[PDB]
Amino acid sequence: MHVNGKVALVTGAAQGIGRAFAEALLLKGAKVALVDWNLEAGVQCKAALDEQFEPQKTLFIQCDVADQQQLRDTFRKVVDHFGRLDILVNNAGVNNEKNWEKTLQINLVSVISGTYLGLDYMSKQNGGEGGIIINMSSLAGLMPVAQQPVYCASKHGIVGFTRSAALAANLMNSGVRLNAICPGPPLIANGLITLIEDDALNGAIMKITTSKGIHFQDY
Amino acid sequence: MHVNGKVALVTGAAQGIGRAFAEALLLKGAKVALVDWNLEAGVQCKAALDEQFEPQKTLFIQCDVADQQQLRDTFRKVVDHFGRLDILVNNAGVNNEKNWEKTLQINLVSVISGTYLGLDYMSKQNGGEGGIIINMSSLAGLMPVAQQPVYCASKHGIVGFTRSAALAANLMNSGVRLNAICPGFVLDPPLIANGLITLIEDDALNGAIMKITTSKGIHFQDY
Ligand SMILES: NC(=O)C1=CN([C@@H]2O[C@H](COP(=O)(O)OP(=O)(O)OC[C@H]3O[C@@H](n4cnc5c(N)ncnc54)[C@H](O)[C@@H]3O)[C@@H](O)[C@H]2O)C=CC1
Ligand SMILES: NC(=O)C1=CN([C@@H]2O[C@H](COP(=O)(O)OP(=O)(O)OC[C@H]3O[C@@H](n4cnc5c(N)ncnc54)[C@H](O)[C@@H]3O)[C@@H](O)[C@H]2O)C=CC1
Repeated sequence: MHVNGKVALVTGAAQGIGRAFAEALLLKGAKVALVDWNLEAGVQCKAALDEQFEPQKTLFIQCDVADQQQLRDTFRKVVDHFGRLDILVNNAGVNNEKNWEKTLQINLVSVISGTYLGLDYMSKQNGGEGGIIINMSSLAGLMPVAQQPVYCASKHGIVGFTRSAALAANLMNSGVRLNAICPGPPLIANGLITLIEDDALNGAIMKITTSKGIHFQDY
Repeated sequence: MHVNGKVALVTGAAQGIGRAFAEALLLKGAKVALVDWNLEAGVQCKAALDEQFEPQKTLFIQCDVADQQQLRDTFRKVVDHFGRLDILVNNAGVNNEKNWEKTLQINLVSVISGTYLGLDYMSKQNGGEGGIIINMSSLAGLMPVAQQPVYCASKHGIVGFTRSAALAANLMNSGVRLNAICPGFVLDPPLIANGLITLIEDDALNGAIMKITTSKGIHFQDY
């Protein structure tokens, strides 16, 4: 299908794979409100994105994805300034073992908050029409990385919550879709297009690796 | 190796599976510092416990596993009383989806904090002697529960952190072992305390996930 017209919210996209994601969506005809607190990097990201895209299809917001109030405000501003929402990308994350409290409050808590907000603003039952919510993870959620325990715990929690809430939505008949991405950056953003362009792929985990390009792991 | 004369600390033993754990230890002679938050369910457990075992082999300290200032003081007083520490058991848990913050703060954060405190108090690198640390998870950490996503998050996080910290301490040459056990839907509650002892028995196992199912009995996760 054509992703044109749709509205998307990608979290933490001022630099890196996050930013990459936006490009694809912007080049696919959608309109993206990048969300990240890296204002110095986010403004430059929007500037770079503009040169090949009309400036009304790129917005930016500043909110660290750790507080429910700020995340809710960001979602409200997205759906207001654009009128709706169809695509959610929860990818903001930090790699750190020392202050593992933050490592666990960022990767796992904020993904759940974002998915609940996406269900709220997209669940057929309570308005809207649905769409898709994708959470970004890594092999640490599927492999034990002895080097970084808390990282492995966060990724495992994400890859559990994704399936749980996908089953919940599928039982509630709410339109919202949930999927999880666990790769080994343009090839990474080539996964959003692969997943979003098929409504028969919900509540699953996909892997991007050098062995098989893009594929899906079967439980 | 030997279980007699050791010292163990099980969190949340005022009732249920927790209690089973404690009792089994006193069958094998290990001295135990019970910990839980429901003091009402704890004092009765203590009274029923010292009946079959000498008064001086057990103690109880009431605290929540999520308050760091309390989980440090519990370990400190336990070491002060028994003079050592060898076995740690993180069993505190709750099912709740309304205040979904607390499910994670309890099932996941408290386990990690207790494990780190135990490693500090047991690792050969800092004047300890060694022992074992054990964490309680469930099949929720290995299969999706429809209505309880935060519970799955906590269980999965515990599985990962155990399997990682075990190897982290193993390669450092610390001596301590870390493992996590998962029971079935409770299945005789004794069957879980019949498992805890097993972990303290064997010494060639580190970071093993034990699963209980009523079709084959007891097995371990495959990776
Ligand atoms: N580490 C890796 O190599 C892999 C990572 N991923 C996913 O990609 C994410 C990052 O990938 P990278 O390309 O390495 O980018 P990165 O981690 O270097 O980029 C982080 C960007 O997001 C922002 N950010 C991070 N956490 C945030 C938070 N809690 N609140 C607000 N802004 C936040 C940072 O300011 C920065 O703008 C990881 O979190 C994970 O989701 C996926 C597979 C492998
Ligand atoms: N609930 C069940 O029947 C089953 C439990 N499990 C696993 O076994 C663990 C123990 O469950 P049960 O013994 O059946 O529970 P229970 O319903 O018999 O009692 C819960 C125990 O946890 C303690 N506890 C709860 N939150 C605590 C906290 N924040 N700090 C300290 N202690 C706390 C309570 O004091 C009580 O001792 C569960 O956490 C779960 O990991 C798995 C399968 C079935």
